[PDB]
Amino acid sequence: ALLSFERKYRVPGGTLVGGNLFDFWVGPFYVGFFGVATFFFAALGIILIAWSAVLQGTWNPQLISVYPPALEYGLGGAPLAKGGLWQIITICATGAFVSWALREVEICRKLGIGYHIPFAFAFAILAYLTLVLFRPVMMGAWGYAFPYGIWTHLDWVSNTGYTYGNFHYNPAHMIAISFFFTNALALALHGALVLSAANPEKGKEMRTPDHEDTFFRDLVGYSIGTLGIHRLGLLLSLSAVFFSALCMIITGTIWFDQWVDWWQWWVKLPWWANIPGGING
Amino acid sequence: DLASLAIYSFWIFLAGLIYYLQTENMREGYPLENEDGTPAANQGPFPLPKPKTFILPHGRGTLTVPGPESEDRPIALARTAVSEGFPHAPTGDPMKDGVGPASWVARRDLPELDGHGHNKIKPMKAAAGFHVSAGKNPIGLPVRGCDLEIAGKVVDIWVDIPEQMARFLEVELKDGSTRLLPMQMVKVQSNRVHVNALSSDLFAGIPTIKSPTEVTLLEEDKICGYVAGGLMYAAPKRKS
Amino acid sequence: AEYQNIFSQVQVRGPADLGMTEDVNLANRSGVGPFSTLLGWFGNAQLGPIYLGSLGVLSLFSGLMWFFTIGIWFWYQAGWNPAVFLRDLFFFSLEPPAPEYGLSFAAPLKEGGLFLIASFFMFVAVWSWWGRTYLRAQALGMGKHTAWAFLSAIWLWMVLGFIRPILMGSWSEAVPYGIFSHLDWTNNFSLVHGNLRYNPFHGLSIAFLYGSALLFAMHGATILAVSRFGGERELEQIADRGTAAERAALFWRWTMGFNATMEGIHRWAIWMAVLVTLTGGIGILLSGTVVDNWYVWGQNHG
Ligand code: BCL
Ligand code: BCL
Ligand code: BCL
Ligand code: BCL
Ligand SMILES: CC[C@H]1c2cc3[nH]c4c(c3C)C(=O)[C@H](C(=O)OC)c4c3nc(cc4[nH]c(cc(n2)[C@@H]1C)c(C(C)=O)c4C)[C@@H](C)[C@@H]3CCC(=O)OC/C=C(/C)CCC[C@@H](C)CCC[C@H](C)CCCC(C)C
Ligand SMILES: CC[C@H]1c2cc3[nH]c4c(c3C)C(=O)[C@H](C(=O)OC)c4c3nc(cc4[nH]c(cc(n2)[C@@H]1C)c(C(C)=O)c4C)[C@@H](C)[C@@H]3CCC(=O)OC/C=C(\C)CCC[C@H](C)CCC[C@H](C)CCCC(C)C
Ligand SMILES: COC(C)(C)C(=O)C/C=C(\C)CC/C=C(\C)CC/C=C(\C)CCCC/C(C)=C/CC[C@H](C)CC/C=C(\C)CCC=C(C)C
Ligand SMILES: CCCCCCCCCCCC[N+](C)(C)[O-]
Ligand SMILES: CCCCCCCCCCCC[N+](C)(C)[O-]
Ligand SMILES: CCCCCCCCCCCC[N+](C)(C)[O-]
Ligand SMILES: CCCCCCCCCCCC[N+](C)(C)[O-]
Ligand SMILES: [Fe+3]
Repeated sequence: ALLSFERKYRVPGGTLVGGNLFDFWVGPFYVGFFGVATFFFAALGIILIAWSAVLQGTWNPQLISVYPPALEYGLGGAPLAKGGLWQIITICATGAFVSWALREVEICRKLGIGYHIPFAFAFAILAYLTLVLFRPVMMGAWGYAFPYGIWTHLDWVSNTGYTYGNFHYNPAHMIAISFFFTNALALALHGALVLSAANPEKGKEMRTPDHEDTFFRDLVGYSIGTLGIHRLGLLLSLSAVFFSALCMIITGTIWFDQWVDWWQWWVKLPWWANIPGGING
Repeated sequence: DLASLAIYSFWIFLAGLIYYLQTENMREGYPLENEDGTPAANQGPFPLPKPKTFILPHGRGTLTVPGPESEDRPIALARTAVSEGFPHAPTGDPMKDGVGPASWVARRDLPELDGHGHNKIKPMKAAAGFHVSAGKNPIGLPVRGCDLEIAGKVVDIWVDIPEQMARFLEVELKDGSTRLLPMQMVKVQSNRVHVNALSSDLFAGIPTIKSPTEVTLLEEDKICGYVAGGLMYAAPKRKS
Repeated sequence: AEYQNIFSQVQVRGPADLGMTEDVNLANRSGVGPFSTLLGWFGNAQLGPIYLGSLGVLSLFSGLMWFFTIGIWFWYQAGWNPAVFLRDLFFFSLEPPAPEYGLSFAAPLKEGGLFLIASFFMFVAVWSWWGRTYLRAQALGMGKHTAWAFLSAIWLWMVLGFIRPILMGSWSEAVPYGIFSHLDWTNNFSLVHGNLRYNPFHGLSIAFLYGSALLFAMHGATILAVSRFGGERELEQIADRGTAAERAALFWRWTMGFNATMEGIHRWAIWMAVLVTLTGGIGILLSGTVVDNWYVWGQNHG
């Protein structure tokens, strides 16, 4: 079925691979070569997870867990039942994510729009790759990656963090959290603003962008503007994931001690390290 | 206990919220249609919301959605297959016809207004006090198309008054007439304005405006559609 | 190279805009601040004007009193030495009264009395600011969405420093005013309650926080992608749908099978964000009042 205004946009072209071969839709869904690649990688990955579930002796969804090879295998292959499945599923996951992005590129070309969506999504992919590929390779074993399970991946979060004490002390993690909280702040305000203009007090006419700018200047003395808030939302979000990836890439590699102790470089700066008083003297 | 009651309640609230949200997002484009324009059999499990009405500013009327919908323009395309789901090929010139990535919507043929009731966008020459405050001033630069040929020169900047931003470059062609180019589709360089979406012979085809000091929503859509359309349709003439 | 619209290529400036009048008492609006070329490459160059009425002055005054009260205490703990102040800035902390003082205000200044003073100022600062967000919208004839959304953030803040301490019977349960100490309090609160990873509201809260970034990345990128058709002029695209709104919708329909409208995406946005502190405040409120250990609670109820 089509949205009432959709037919004019469903023309041939924009594909990156295959010419017109996969240039078609299935209901609402655009296919393309990458829609086919995505299905392949996703189906295979799901099969391997099912298979992993039989060898684990449970079909319970919140018990299933696919673990990476143990540290002793380093960065080499591992028997299926002992981490090789995890290795293959990871190749499949990566294949699917990348394929999804490329399928986004083909939709962009057909529609004549900018490539910002796929670009932004690539930041999420990079975060994923940082945890299952870059950090593990740099550290020397696949075992440092997180396991594929609903609750077990959370155990890995706590166990990894606590290996360095209170993870709140990683300076890159602080910045990342700041972008996350700031992002939610900006999203709520943005949503609220536009809606407050489109849905004014009962019986009044729709407000205008000028009322939006005015509301914000009245309140805090500044309005970033309609274009600017969209650029900001984009930046905040991407920055949060960039700093997240960074906070983890440097943990276990350039820094492997307790994160609280890293802050001593500041306390023991020559010009104040020995002055009595305060908390650190 | 109390925590279990709270979480269970929360999941019920969430399901109602998603239901409300999805229905609010069906206010345009529905009901779904078959490729021939008739109502599709299967509309999905969510019903169309009760209509709501927006009172438009400056005596422009009302808008009630969902409402009866139509393209309100001819669509020059034809089927390429006997079954649903394949592409529809342009029957003439897609740029001219306004289809595909060259598509435009039949918006009102009135200019967008600011909060005071004046035209939101105006040529800089008619906007008292407005000047280029930073960056390279494009006014006076030659405009180059993707074929690397010069198609004209910049004679003005159309600015959004309320938002204080440059929205279009007004370019003059060989014949002395002008055309608007969206600021988002040009690259301002030190000795020229570069336009990747169109080759030099396609500039004349850019839709023209009625009044020389104002642009309607309908014209912005035609102009912006046509320019974006060149990324696909002027491709043969693009160099590298 | 193709232009992305992340930064403007050319800036344009005109007379300062004093804004819409509607029912705003103009005597209370300052004059226009300077224009910022720096800011103008990303958004608007204009600074000011600002509206500063009674509620605004009150809020700004309490706000500073709150900040200054914590600040002198930091000076005090630093032994008035500037070098020690800068050195140990993140380590200082204005802590709540000890558990023995319960919910009373008897606590000696140096042992939590000053904490309550700072909190009182913070309470007025924030609530007056909330009243301000409601009133500034009213004066312009706008809906109250901003005030309602702000109220969701206030809910978490209220639970953490007011409601939960009250229900537990002591001000010692409140968050301390310090950089490193409020982090330590955060880690400690989880340990003491059997690990928040077992609190279902905490996990929901996380899903909305992550969802908020996913959603704004999606939304932000969509709008820049269709800005070549005037996409960021959302109010007019709502009133009279253009090709920007149509290709924005179709991108997503073709990608994931469904789509939003230009107005509808803002409803998804406001709820995604607000649900973060809504669920969060519920999860914290229930901690130690009704549920002592989340791990324990989860082995039974679930
Ligand atoms: C949610 C669970 C915990 C908690 C867990 C964490 C964790 C974990 C982290 C923070 C981080 C921060 N938290 Mg905390 N935080 C809590 C509740 C609060 C409250 C509150 C009134 O309830 C406040 C004011 C803060 C304040 C802060 C900032 C110091 C810092 C960045 C916040 C931010 O970017 O917002 C975005 C908003 C804006 C951009 C607007 C204002 C921005 C500035 C920074 C406002 C700060 C207020 C003021 C007190 C700054 C002190 C200045 C000193 C002179 C340095 N937290 C609760 C108790 N918070 C991060 C950090 O860096 O700690 C050092 C961090 O990693
Ligand atoms: C990001 C930092 C840590 C991490 C820390 C946490 C913490 C801490 C928490 C989660 C939580 C969640 N995480 Mg995790 N998580 C990580 C990496 C991942 C990856 C991944 C491939 O990288 C995935 C798919 C998930 C998936 C999930 C969801 C099961 C759950 C809700 C997230 C959400 O709403 O997000 C935002 C996105 C949306 C709102 C869009 C909807 C996305 C849906 C819900 C994802 C479901 C997919 C899932 C069921 C598995 C796919 C199965 C295959 C199709 C077969 N996490 C890394 C290792 N994650 C929360 C939880 O409740 O777990 C029980 C939780 O508290
Ligand atoms: C006890 C645990 C420690 C701790 C240890 C860690 C550890 C360990 C990690 C973090 C990481 C993070 N922590 Mg920490 N953290 C703690 C306390 C906090 C607090 C808090 C208020 O106290 C906060 C706010 C945070 C905040 C954060 C974020 C900055 C960051 C997670 C987001 C992210 O990386 O996304 C990135 C997004 C993704 C990886 C998702 C990628 C999705 C992919 C590309 C697509 C999925 C497709 C899906 C399968 C399809 C489904 C299809 C259909 C829907 C089914 N932490 C405590 C102190 N923190 C994580 C991080 O930084 O990772 C880089 C990390 O690994
Ligand atoms: C070791 C610690 C525990 C833990 C302990 C806690 C505790 C304790 C809490 C959270 C909370 C949260 N945690 Mg946790 N958390 C852990 C692991 C994680 C992980 C992770 C990767 O595993 C993640 C992603 C998170 C993520 C999150 C958030 C979803 C949530 C806070 C939302 C928020 O926006 O607050 C930021 C927003 C606010 C605090 C509201 C502030 C509003 C006020 C009104 C602002 C005042 C401003 C003031 C006037 C200053 C002005 C300055 C300006 C310059 C003017 N946690 C581990 C397991 N987490 C909170 C919660 O909701 O849990 C249910 C909370 O209390
Ligand atoms: C829905 C969830 C999110 C959310 C939403 C949200 N927050 C909001 C709102 C909304 C919808 C508002 O409307 C409101 C706002 O008005 O935004 C602009 C607010 C807001 N959220 C704020 C911050 C904030 N929000 C946070 C969180 C979140 N808010 C969530 C993620 C956090 C976190 C993450 O910790 C913070 C820190 C404020 C910007 C604003 C409310 C401001 C307020 O209440 O003001 C108090 C008044 C004061 C004057 C305090 C002054 C204190 C000093 C630090 C001023 C500077 C001192 C100076 C440097 C000294 C000068 C020396 C002298 C000689 C002058
Ligand atoms: C960079 C900023 C943020 C962001 C942005 C972002 N995400 C995006 C996009 C953008 C712009 C998209 O365009 C794309 C999208 O289509 O959304 C609808 C996407 C998307 N983000 C998604 C999820 C997601 N994004 C997340 C995060 C974030 N996304 C950031 C916070 C998270 C987090 C926070 O956890 C999740 C869960 C998807 C909804 C969607 C991409 C969907 C997709 O890639 O489909 C291809 C894959 C499949 C159909 C399934 C493959 C199955 C595998 C082969 C096997 C399973 C393996 C897996 C590792 C299991 C893990 C189990 C877990 C319990 C750990
Ligand atoms: C440069 O030096 C000078 C002196 C000039 C300065 O001014 C420097 C000042 C600084 C160094 C100040 C530093 C301030 C901090 C670093 C601030 C950090 C604060 C936190 C991280 C706060 C986090 C959380 C706080 C919360 C959750 C507070 C909640 C408060 C309440 C909900 C209010 C409750 C009300 C109370 C209990 C009183 C009720 C009484 C009634 C009568 C109603
Ligand atoms: C903390 C978020 C909002 C605070 C920003 C308000 C800035 C105050 C501006 C003071 C200048 C005003 N004055 C006195 C000249 O009118
Ligand atoms: C199944 C019944 C669930 C009851 C709650 C349903 C959630 C309603 C969503 C809020 C409605 C929004 N609105 C229009 C007031 O903004
Ligand atoms: C967490 C968000 C979950 C999204 C769920 C929304 C349901 C999608 C249903 C849309 C079906 C509409 N359609 C194709 C009939 O138009
Ligand atoms: C408004 C958007 C709705 C998105 C809803 C996403 C919910 C994801 C499910 C998280 C499951 C959490 N848990 C463990 C706390 O129950
Ligand atoms: Fe928007």
